Amino acid sequence: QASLYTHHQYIAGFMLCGAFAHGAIFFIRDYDPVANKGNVLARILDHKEAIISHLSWVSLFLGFHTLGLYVHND
Amino acid sequence: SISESQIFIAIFLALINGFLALRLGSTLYNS
Amino acid sequence: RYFDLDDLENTLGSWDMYGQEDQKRYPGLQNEFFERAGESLTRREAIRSVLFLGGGGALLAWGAKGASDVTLPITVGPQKGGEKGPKG
Amino acid sequence: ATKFPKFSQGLAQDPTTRRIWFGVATAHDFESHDSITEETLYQKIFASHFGQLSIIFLWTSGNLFHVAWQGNFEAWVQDPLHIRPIAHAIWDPHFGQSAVEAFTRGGASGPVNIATSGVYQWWYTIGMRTNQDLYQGSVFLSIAAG
Amino acid sequence: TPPQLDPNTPSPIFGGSTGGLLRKAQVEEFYVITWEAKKEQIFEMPTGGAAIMRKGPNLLKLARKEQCLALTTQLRTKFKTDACFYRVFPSGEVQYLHPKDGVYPEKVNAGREGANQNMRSIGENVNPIKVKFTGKIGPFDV
Amino acid sequence: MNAAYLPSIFVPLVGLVFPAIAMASAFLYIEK
Amino acid sequence: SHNVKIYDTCIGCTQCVRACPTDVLEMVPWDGCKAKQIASAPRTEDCVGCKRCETACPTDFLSVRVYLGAETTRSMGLAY
Amino acid sequence: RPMWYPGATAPKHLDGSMLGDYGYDPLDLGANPDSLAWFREAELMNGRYAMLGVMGGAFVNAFGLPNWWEAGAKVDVPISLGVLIALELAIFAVFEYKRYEGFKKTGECGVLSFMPFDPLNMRSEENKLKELKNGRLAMVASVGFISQYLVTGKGPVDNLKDHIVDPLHNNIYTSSVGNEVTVAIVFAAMWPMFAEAKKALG
Amino acid sequence: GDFLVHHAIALGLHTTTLILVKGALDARGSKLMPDKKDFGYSFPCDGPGRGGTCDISAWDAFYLSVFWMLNTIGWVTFYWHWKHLGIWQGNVNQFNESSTYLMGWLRDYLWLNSSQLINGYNPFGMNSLSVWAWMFLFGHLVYATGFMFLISWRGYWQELIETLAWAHERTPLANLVRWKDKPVALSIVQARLVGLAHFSVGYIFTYAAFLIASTSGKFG
Amino acid sequence: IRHRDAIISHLNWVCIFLGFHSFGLYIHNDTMSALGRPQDMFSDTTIQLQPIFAQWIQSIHYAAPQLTAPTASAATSLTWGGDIVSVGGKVAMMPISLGTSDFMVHHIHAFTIHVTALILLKGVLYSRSSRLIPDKANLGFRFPCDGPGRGGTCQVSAWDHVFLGLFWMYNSLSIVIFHFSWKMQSDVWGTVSESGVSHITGGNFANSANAING
Amino acid sequence: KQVIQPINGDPFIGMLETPVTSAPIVAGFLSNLPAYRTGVSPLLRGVEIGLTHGFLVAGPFIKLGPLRDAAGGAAETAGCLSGALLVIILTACLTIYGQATFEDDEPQIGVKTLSGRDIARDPLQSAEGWNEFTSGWLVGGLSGVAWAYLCTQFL
Ligand SMILES: CCCCCCCCCCCCCCCCCC(=O)OC[C@H](CO[C@@H]1O[C@H](CO[C@H]2O[C@H](CO)[C@H](O)[C@H](O)[C@H]2O)[C@H](O)[C@H](O)[C@H]1O)OC(=O)CCCCCCCCCCCCCCCCC
Ligand code: CLA
Ligand code: CLA
Ligand code: CLA
Ligand code: CLA
Ligand code: CLA
Ligand code: CLA
Ligand SMILES: CC1=CCCC(C)(C)[C@H]1/C=C/C(C)=C/C=C/C(C)=C/C=C/C=C(C)/C=C/C=C(C)/C=C/C1=C(C)CCCC1(C)C
Ligand SMILES: CC1=C(C/C=C(\C)CCC[C@H](C)CCC[C@H](C)CCCC(C)C)C(=O)c2ccccc2C1=O
Ligand code: SF4
Ligand code: SF4
Ligand code: SF4
Repeated sequence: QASLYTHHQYIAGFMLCGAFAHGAIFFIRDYDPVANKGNVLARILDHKEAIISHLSWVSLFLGFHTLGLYVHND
Repeated sequence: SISESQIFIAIFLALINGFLALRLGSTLYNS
Repeated sequence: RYFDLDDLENTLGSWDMYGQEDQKRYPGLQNEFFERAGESLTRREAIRSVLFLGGGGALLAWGAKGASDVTLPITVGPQKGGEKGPKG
Repeated sequence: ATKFPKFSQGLAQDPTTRRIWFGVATAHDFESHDSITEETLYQKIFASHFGQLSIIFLWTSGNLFHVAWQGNFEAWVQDPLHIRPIAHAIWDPHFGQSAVEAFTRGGASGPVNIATSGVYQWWYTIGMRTNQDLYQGSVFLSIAAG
Repeated sequence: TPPQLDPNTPSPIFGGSTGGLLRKAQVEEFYVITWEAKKEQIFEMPTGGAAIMRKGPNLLKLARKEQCLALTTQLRTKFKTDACFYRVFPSGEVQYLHPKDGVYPEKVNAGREGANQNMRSIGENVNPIKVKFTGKIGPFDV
Repeated sequence: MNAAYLPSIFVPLVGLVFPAIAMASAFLYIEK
Repeated sequence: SHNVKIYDTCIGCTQCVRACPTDVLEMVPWDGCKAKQIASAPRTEDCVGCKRCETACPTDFLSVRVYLGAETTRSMGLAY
Repeated sequence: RPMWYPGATAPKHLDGSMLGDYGYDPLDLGANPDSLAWFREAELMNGRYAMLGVMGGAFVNAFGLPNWWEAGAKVDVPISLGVLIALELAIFAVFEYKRYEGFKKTGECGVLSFMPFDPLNMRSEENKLKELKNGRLAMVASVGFISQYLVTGKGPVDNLKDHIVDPLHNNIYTSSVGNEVTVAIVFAAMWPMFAEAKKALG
Repeated sequence: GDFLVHHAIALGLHTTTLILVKGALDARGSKLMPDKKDFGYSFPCDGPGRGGTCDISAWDAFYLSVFWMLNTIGWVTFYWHWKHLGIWQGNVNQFNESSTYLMGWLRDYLWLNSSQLINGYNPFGMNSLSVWAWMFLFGHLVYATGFMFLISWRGYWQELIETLAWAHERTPLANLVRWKDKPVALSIVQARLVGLAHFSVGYIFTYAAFLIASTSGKFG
Repeated sequence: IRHRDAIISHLNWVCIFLGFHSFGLYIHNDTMSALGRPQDMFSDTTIQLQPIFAQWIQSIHYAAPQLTAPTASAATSLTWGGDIVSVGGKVAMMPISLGTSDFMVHHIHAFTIHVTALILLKGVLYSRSSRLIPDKANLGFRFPCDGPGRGGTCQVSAWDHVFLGLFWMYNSLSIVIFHFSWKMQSDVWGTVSESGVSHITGGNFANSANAING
Repeated sequence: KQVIQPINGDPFIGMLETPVTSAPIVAGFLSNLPAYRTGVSPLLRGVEIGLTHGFLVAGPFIKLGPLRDAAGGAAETAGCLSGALLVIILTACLTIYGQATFEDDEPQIGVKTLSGRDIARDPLQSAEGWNEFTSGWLVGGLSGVAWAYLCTQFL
């Protein structure tokens, strides 16, 4: 079981990190802002920071507090 | 317990799967 | 001042250092036997491949054939008793 | 283009070894080559899937065939709990008398790898119970991939 | 007017160093510098070590156009002499590099017809779709 | 297993010979 | 060979042309500029890629943008 | 141009120029990266020395029965080790030195102009295919005599009679590699079509 | 202990997305360099101007995700393993007691498991885990090699090859034998790619050996 | 500055030399162990590699307070061929014997000390200008890359060779210690047991650590 | 005086002469070797060069090989056979280096002597001159290991 459960977690990790890479290669090349004007893809690029900034809050919240508790418990 | 005879049959059968790749890989690279 | 631009051979210092002039310093007694022993294999792809195809076959041959194997799982190998784990 | 990276002339002409390194890693990118039309880009892809799809089957026929040949099955089928499933044998020209013996753990004669892959049960819970079944099955995937 | 040939101008006094020509020069191009001097003094050599420039027109052989303008920026900004250099390669013919117009590029002249210009601001470039599978080096070509 | 002499024949061929040929031929193709 | 291309935004400060260690950029006279001067790149051959140009541009967003292409004997700057 | 019936196309490398050519070059070895007709002699010397090979092992089963595989074993002749091989070493090389070093210099017809060995040369060079053709055939049986011992072990003729006695039950297809050959026969039936589909479907 | 871990797991999922969601949205452009649409996809940098751009591209953004991917998966596969170990060994008290503070992870899960693995190559003899005892070392040495590519950047090595291509060139008996393709310190992006390969190949083989040979040594 | 390409080149060869010889001999010892053939691994029972000279040095100094040091009570220190000394049931200092495992380590000390000289010397000689960057001085002591061009100049400066030297310093000295600390516990420290003089680790070094195994 | 100078005049060439470069002894010695001479056939070098490198390479195998214990002298042949492989391997390497660097059509790229004189370029450059050397290396390379064996079981 161990040799399996780890296999499908790692092999699931790489695949998502590739899902986003080709997500970038999309935006870097074959995305067209003209035909997409006002679409749902263009609305996201319209607010980049909100998505970027809030992931930066959640990742810090879990950052300080999760580590902050392990250190306190230590 | 597998009969020694069957073994070479399989290895020869997988030998053909070696040429069909070589024939593919050529035609694909030759494009 | 150096120049002699008419020769770009001497401007590059490219001069062969330790190459000598002297012609063959080797004896004819042993010459005529080797000089005809080297050209038996002169050729590009029909000889080098003999070394790959025919030459490397002693790994194949004496790897399987001759019983000089030392502690090889090939031949001598397991002869002692096999290890069993705790559970099974 | 003559030289190695046949698909791009910017690499095709390089005096250095970077021609070599990128030549390998720029291969599978089909949107960038000399001239890749929309049609012939889909071509190599859909051909390549036949490559991946055939490579997988052989890889499976190997697992089946080895367990059928170098591994124990029947002996495991009888005592699934108290005996270890075996994978391909250990062939190294490099061993002492000890390490050979110490790796012969199993039912077989030679040194072998107790198989932690897990594929070995999914055959039995689908159920087979002969090394013949495994070989019979390991031929199809060889054929089918062909 | 601008171009010149290669007369005999001696070489500055130097005692040898591992910086210098290599087996490029055999099969590949190499450069040549010619400047003049008034007093004799020492100058940094870009290939390493120091060298004594003569009292008059000098000639060097370097391995790179890169190394070459390092020495012009040297003598132009420090000893305040002009320099001009060449491209020499084994087939026997020499080219005149550096102010081909006869004037340093830093200062304006007339007759220069410049290449590689774009009449659009950067934001006005094409986005990579509009060159797709037709192909160009990049959105800046189109 | 009854085939036992095979590994001694293949493994050297596939661990050395093939990597010897595929080392040579793949090289000669880097420069033409 | 690297690509280097120049844009309307030039002030003609020459500060690029002073930077190039291979002396690629060369100032071509022009009209619409305040100083009536525009750079230009006759040699894309010898652009090594230093992008000492792009550092020197006083312009907000650059008047020169070097686009790295493939790399030859010169554009690798080899002494070998 | 019977040419082993692949269908139409043979590679250009084998057009039917050299004698015996059916235009069969699977591996592109019949090309000329160095030469080809060197293979012809290499075939021919193999072929020549092969076709005469059977004769030794053939008739010995029919007469006194020290058959070829057991033949070189039991004799009284060889005298104290090296004399057995050492005599046979020289005489081949000395004349082969001539023909080998000579006829890759003295011209590419291996002992055809026959200056070392003068035949009656009545028929001479036209039918020369037939020689090459009659030996190539004996070449293939020579392989069989191996498997005749390996698979069966009986003499070539002691195998013949068994095939004569029981024609149905003496086949390879029963014994041993029979399971293996019957597959190589099947995969050899489609063989001409794959080779043909290059041309037709392409 | 179950509680505190699921937040680390939850942490790892965000900072992995945060990187990747950034590389996608800034692939088009950002305030620093708003040319990246037309400058390519994977490129080393815009040069040391206007603040010294580095890793400015969207490949270098992805590049950084892997390092977090290997944590948030490492945390999982750890947290899965040592909750189960206690359960396979018949005790729930090794985890939920010592799982809270970070020392038990090191002191209990790592310290006990390592005892069986390192005895494989033991100079007293070969255990049946000597297979994994070696590889567990092969796992580090690759991981440790991976830092040479990630840390040391190119310009140092390019000046070193210069000295060697000078020595081989002017040394005797090697004058005669020369290279067709002039050797050069491999490209910026090429190293990071090579670097992250070693990092992962080493990151996997250690935990692949530790996991297998801990449960093969004890058998739960 | 003028022949610098010779200095750096040779030093660069000395490191690669010691790289395989100093370090690689552990990999042999690591592998030959795991293959179950202890007859091979360099060790005391197996192939003898002993520090002849170092051993031979300790011979003189324990023979020194005879003739080369006529006026003395005894030798300078006890690490030479002297005898053990005790206080509070502890070993003050006993002698130290140099075996094969002691041999193999010093060459790793040598390996690191050379490699970390390569990096600093290269920083000095190429600080001014290197063959690839002729102006380098005018870019200052401390600067990032010059270009992305030329395959990239990343980290070419002479501040950046000190950046790199600190990881080899760190590495060099760190193992200098692990040599010390566990040689000294093995072959010196511990309580005086009277009989046996049992050490802290029980005197396992030359047998214990040959390969990276132990 | 000053012992050390740049090579033969020009200071701006990469190397510079030193006692191990231009001397009475070192100029002669490195030139005496069956390497740099321009006056001997390349076939004759390989049968010289390769002849030596077989003998000295046998030693490590026939002494410190995997199997260093045999009562039939098999410890010695086990090294001879394997030392005969680096004979067979390097022949593949040698010949490979020929089909790469040297084109059958391109002439000899060697340079001309030390001083003023242009003397005929190295007879070994192109594949012809090179391949004659390679087979020559193979001819000698077999001998070196052979005589190494004969010197093991005799002498
Ligand atoms: C799977 C392997 C097979 C099985 C294992 C076999 C052993 C592996 C042996 C290694 C063999 C390959 C070695 C590759 C090294 C070279 C990498 C390189 O310099 O490659 C770098 C290239 C360089 O980038 C390309 O560089 C190109 C260079 O330009 C060239 O291309 C231009 C585009 O047309 C023009 O042609 C121009 O002329 C020419 O210069 C362009 O810039 C392209 O846009 C740009 O993409 O980058 C790329 O494209 C990036 C593509 C790689 C992306 C994948 C990275 C994933 C990281 C691995 C994940 C960790 C895995 C660990 C696994 C552990 C578990 C076991
Ligand atoms: C089915 C899935 C799939 C497919 C079809 C593609 C297809 C593609 N990807 Mg992609 N990718 C995927 C999954 C996939 N990817 C995943 C899962 C990831 C995350 C890891 C990525 C990350 C990724 C990046 C970052 C990039 C691509 C790129 C590309 C394009 C070119 C690929 C290339 O040049 O490779 C050529 C072949 C190679 C480079 C082989 C290199 C070998 C690698 C480094 C692995 C080496 C480690 C090895 C396994 C270790 C062996 C261990 C052993 C020794 C013990 C192509 C369209 C590139 C692209 O389009 O750029 C424009 C690009 O930059 N992809
Ligand atoms: C154990 C090592 C480690 C740690 C702690 C971090 C921590 C962080 N990384 Mg990071 N990273 C690492 C390794 C690490 N990384 C590696 C190896 C890589 C690969 C290159 C990356 C790549 C990477 C990227 C690409 C990104 C991050 C991001 C983040 C942040 C995520 C939010 C978070 O968890 O905040 C938790 C913060 C902490 C736990 C900091 C603890 C410090 C304490 C609380 C304060 C100081 C203590 C004390 C007072 C100091 C006294 C000093 C003395 C002088 C008085 C965070 C700062 C992301 C980010 O920007 O998030 C916004 C992001 O984009 N990192
Ligand atoms: C000196 C050290 C050493 C060496 C040389 C070997 C050598 C070998 N071991 Mg081994 N082993 C060692 C130490 C060593 N072992 C130790 C210390 C242990 C622990 C006790 C083991 C335990 C062990 C086991 C348990 C097994 C082996 C096996 C093998 C064999 C695998 C060969 C093979 O299939 O190649 C193929 C190798 C690979 C596919 C992996 C390498 C990946 C390549 C290098 C990447 C290149 C990819 C890229 C596309 C380039 C293409 C290359 C081109 C030429 C085609 C080989 C004989 C196996 C065996 O005998 O049967 C298979 C086996 O099962 N070994
Ligand atoms: C990809 C699947 C796969 C893998 C990883 C292996 C792995 C292994 N096989 Mg193997 N094998 C496979 C499929 C596979 N097998 C199949 C389908 C057959 C039926 C013919 C065999 C028959 C076979 C035999 C008879 C023997 C092995 C042996 C071995 C071991 C040593 C390597 C060797 O000699 O291979 C050699 C294998 C072959 C020559 C068969 C062809 C290669 C198969 C089809 C895999 C090809 C996939 C690969 C990606 C092709 C790329 C090649 C090149 C482009 C890089 C090793 C554990 C040896 C062993 O167990 O000794 C310990 C051994 O004696 N194999
Ligand atoms: C599948 C891969 C593979 C295989 C089969 C082998 C096999 C072997 N290795 Mg080896 N090795 C490998 C990978 C492999 N190695 C790798 C990857 C490494 C580096 C990590 C090493 C490093 C290594 C060392 C350092 C040594 C070996 C040795 C040996 C030999 C074992 C000791 C013995 O009995 O020699 C006894 C051998 C004989 C009695 C005769 C062998 C000679 C054969 C029959 C002739 C071969 C003909 C052919 C021309 C060889 C060239 C091949 C090429 C031209 C195609 C054996 C031949 C030992 C050795 O070679 O010493 C002898 C040894 O010291 N190996
Ligand atoms: C464990 C990680 C690791 C390793 C192995 C190395 C290795 C090396 N570094 Mg280093 N480096 C590292 C981390 C590492 N580094 C890190 C983290 C940094 C950041 C600061 C640096 C910074 C750094 C600098 C700044 C310098 C080095 C240098 C060197 C080289 C010294 C010469 C030498 O020892 O070669 C000998 C090789 C070894 C010791 C490796 C052992 C492998 C065995 C013995 C050989 C394998 C046998 C065979 C080939 C197996 C393969 C067969 C297979 C293909 C089938 C060497 C390649 C220096 C250098 O190159 O100049 C000399 C140098 O200047 N590195
Ligand atoms: C960045 C990028 C480039 C350009 C285009 C592209 C779309 C590729 C874009 C996006 C890339 C990627 C990979 C985006 C998203 C990835 C991920 C993490 C997707 C995962 C989504 C998870 C989802 C829905 C889960 C939904 C809810 C579920 C299961 C639970 C349902 C249920 C509950 C909770 C209780 C049980 C019963 C019931 C009702 C079924
Ligand atoms: C060590 C190092 C080098 C030098 C490394 C080089 C030149 C690699 C060459 C080493 C040998 C010659 C090859 C290594 C052997 C591999 C097994 C080859 C793999 C072959 C497959 C890819 C086919 C760099 O060029 C570099 C560049 C940028 C950042 C960091 C570094 C860096 O750390
Ligand atoms: S490019 Fe930037 S710097 Fe060069 S002139 Fe135009 S504005 Fe002044
Ligand atoms: S980058 Fe190209 S253009 Fe910009 S300065 Fe360096 S060389 Fe001149
Ligand atoms: S490292 Fe690469 S990116 Fe960072 S500055 Fe130097 S060049 Fe630009």
